[PDB]
Amino acid sequence: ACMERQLEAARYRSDGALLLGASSLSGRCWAGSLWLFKDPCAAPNEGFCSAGVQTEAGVADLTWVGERGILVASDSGAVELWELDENETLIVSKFCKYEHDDIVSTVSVLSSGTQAVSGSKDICIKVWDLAQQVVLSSYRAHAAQVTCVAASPHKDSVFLSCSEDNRILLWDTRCPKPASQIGCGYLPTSLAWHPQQSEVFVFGDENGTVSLVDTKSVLSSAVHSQCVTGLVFSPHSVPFLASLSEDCSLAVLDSSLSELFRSQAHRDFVRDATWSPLNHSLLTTVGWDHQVVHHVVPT
Amino acid sequence: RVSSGRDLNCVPEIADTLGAVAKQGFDFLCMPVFHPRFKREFIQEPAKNRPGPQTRSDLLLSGRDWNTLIVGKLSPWIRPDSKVEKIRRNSEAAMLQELNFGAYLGLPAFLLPLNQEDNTNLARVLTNHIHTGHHSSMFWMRVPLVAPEDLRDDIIENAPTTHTEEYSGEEKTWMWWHNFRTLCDYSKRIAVALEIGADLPSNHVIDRWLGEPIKAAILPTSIFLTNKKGFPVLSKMHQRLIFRLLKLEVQFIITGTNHHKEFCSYLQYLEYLSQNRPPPNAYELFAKGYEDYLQSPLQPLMDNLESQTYEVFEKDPIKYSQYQQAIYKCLLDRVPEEEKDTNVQVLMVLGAGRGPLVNASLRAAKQADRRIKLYAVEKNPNAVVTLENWQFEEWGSQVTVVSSDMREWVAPEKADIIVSELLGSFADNELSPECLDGAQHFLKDDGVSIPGEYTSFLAPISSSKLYNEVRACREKDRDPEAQFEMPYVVRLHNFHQLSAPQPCFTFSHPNRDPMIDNNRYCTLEFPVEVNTVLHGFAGYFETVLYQDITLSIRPETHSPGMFSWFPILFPIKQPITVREGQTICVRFWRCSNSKKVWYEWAVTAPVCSAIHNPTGRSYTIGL
Ligand SMILES: CSC[C@H]1O[C@@H](n2cnc3c(N)ncnc32)[C@H](O)[C@@H]1O
Ligand SMILES: Cc1cc(N)nc2cccnc12
Ligand SMILES: [Cl-]
Ligand SMILES: [Cl-]
Ligand SMILES: [Cl-]
Repeated sequence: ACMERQLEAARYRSDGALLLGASSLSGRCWAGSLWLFKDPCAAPNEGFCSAGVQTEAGVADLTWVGERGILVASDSGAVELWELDENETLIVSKFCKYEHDDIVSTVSVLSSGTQAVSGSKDICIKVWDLAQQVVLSSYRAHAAQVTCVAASPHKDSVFLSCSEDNRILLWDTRCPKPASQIGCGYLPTSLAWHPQQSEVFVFGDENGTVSLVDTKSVLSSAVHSQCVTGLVFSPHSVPFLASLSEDCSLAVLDSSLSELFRSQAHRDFVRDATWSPLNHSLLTTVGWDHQVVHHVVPT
Repeated sequence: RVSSGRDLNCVPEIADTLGAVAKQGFDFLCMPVFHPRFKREFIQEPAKNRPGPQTRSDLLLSGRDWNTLIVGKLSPWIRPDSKVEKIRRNSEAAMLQELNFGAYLGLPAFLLPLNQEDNTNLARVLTNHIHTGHHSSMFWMRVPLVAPEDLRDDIIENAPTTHTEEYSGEEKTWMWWHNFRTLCDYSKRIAVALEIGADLPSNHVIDRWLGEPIKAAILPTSIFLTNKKGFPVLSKMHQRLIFRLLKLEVQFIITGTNHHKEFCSYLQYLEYLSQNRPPPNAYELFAKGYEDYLQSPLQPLMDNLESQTYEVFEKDPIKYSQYQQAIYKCLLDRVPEEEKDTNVQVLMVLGAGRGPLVNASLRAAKQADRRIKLYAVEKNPNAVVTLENWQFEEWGSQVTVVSSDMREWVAPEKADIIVSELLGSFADNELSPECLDGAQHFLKDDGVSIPGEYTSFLAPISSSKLYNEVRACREKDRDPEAQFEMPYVVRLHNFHQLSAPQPCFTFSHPNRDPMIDNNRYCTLEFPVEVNTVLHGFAGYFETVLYQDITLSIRPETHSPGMFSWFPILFPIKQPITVREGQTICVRFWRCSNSKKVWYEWAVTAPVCSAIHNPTGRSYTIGL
């Protein structure tokens, strides 16, 4: 019946239906859930949803895997693949593999779409094969909790990672030594690749700074007052950067990281943001106040 | 049976989670008291005004379950030594909140990580929780043998793992702990939950934790090798460590997900290792209970020992067959076979107690085929009642009992042999030298004394545990550091011998000498090969009863199955850092006036201590 207070993830698929992940971070029962909304404006209301399911444990992160695949990062230590049935009403579990030793915090699908990478509090990073349902490779590069992992959009063997050990690692699994350390400082908290420019990404730190980085070779702005939790570029040709935080604020930003929009409608931590593929000025956010806010960005 | 808990970071139904864990065979569960990811704000609006409940109800479990079964864990996001002021301030409030909630619940212990160098503000906030309210909760510092940084996969191209042995560097996690507990003023409530990794470090790194208050050992499922059949096991080197931890009777925590079978299998293995070890030997069976238990050393001269104290002495028949043999050998060397009928020897047990040595002398004479005359000199008049009842009932006129002090006794005749057992754990700590000097006048000019000689040994040790136990003996109505200026008999157990025992004081009987002076001053230099912390000096002894017959509690030359004597401990007030390669130089004095005898001592290198027990101010031995 009821959807859990703390909304963690929110992502639009190609057609414009909205995926919502959530968990109970208090009360008697600490479990998670997955929810599809074919009317986005209807979220978060449980009665007016297309599909829904209960997971046994919480939901730290998730992502889409194509059009009907939902890859989930749980507290249990398992990476889960849920799929929709042939008419998109039920959400069935394909696999649930307990391979990390602590809360699986972050997850991201690689360019191919047949593999994905996960990061956990156990400090380990693992590359998954989604067909064979097994871990191909396991890397203990970091010296502290894996905060965020972000797949390279176009290069299937590349990805970023960041951690509480202060490292940002630019991966490339074609090397015998894949990880590579990147400088500019406070701990990295969020990661986002630039969609057009293959050589560029941005990172947000725990102090509320967002900074622009080229892989070869550095502008930066103090955007938020607290930790930058998530970073999602818009689907425009010249894309805007949406930045989240634990200050319960949202800012959309331009190329040079100057401030265009500001939203303080959120009363608790802003956990995810996701741009509508149909209407590029429309941006959707979620948070622990249970709000699903839809902003009109002045583009 | 091994006490064993389960460590989880994901609890949906605390009811079901517990029951599952209890059905698996785990004594207890380590779990989060709040949500690991439920980060909270205590300053900035709107987040500070978040509608509760902030966590689960205490009503979900019974008081008994909270008190016995649940071990709280600090929320992983709580980082009070963060570089960011806001995170620091939030974490301080978050930490107190969590710890205060664990106190409210009555949890037996609460877990906290030591995963970086500077944990100064963590220590501060914890110290404050400890001086706020009145609660008995233990605190278990999760700290690894080897830091994750030092066991990371060598897979960063531009940040390679150095392939150079760094001796002190490999021990850094000990220093993380040392600085934390030093900052928190050596609280008895702050113990170690030592976390083990898949590859163990060098022995000196593990040995560093000897002496430390390890209340738990955490074993991640990932460290377990798989065998042919499919069960989890550990490498022969890990087992050695487990058997060492099993002696410390630590509680074994199992962390991480089931990579293997049951979970009982991980637990069942620990049981299998525990069942199959070398069993408790006859010394260690007697000593079970007294492990690192401090006792005042006995003074049977100044005090009158109890009937049971004498009974304890008598449960070591090995010791008395050694006394029997030494007397037996001596009789033959004095009385030649042709003289055996004519020549009756005068034996004098000096300090006879309830006459175990009296019987050993009667039996030695029977086995030697030589005739003897006995005298049983005992100062204690309560023990004399025991003798005189043995003496009326069995011994008869052969044994003469003498209720007197051996130093006072006007003897009717001189002795061929004076037998005695006036030796403490430090040999001369019961004042046998002074006693036998007074008895020396009634030895024949060619007389033997059994024992003929005794020597005390000393060795520097490291036990932050035993340091803490001595520290807890502060008493009303005396010097607040008196407890550090006095010896303790104790079965030393969780400790580290930092150097081989060297001899300290020696006495020979009879003391053929003009100006008999029993005071001493000995300087020892102990070569130390490890990085460590000196907290005191263990004391042992050795005695030559007669010729090759010996008694010894010196560990390397220990007399077989002799549980009666335990080692002695001379603590120091302030622990001393000792680097690998440095020399511990200790000084020991034996001192005396007409009325009392005592030890003074001092460490002079690598740094000077104060002179301990000057003028017997805190400790004396009554003449
Ligand atoms: C077996 S413990 C040694 C025994 O020696 C006795 N003892 C110690 N000092 C003297 C002494 N000066 N004279 C006689 N007996 C002594 C004690 O009462 C104790 O029973
Ligand atoms: C057997 C015995 C004799 C003695 N004189 N002192 C002792 C101190 C400790 C244990 N045993 C002792
Ligand atoms: Cl913990
Ligand atoms: Cl005591
Ligand atoms: Cl005095």
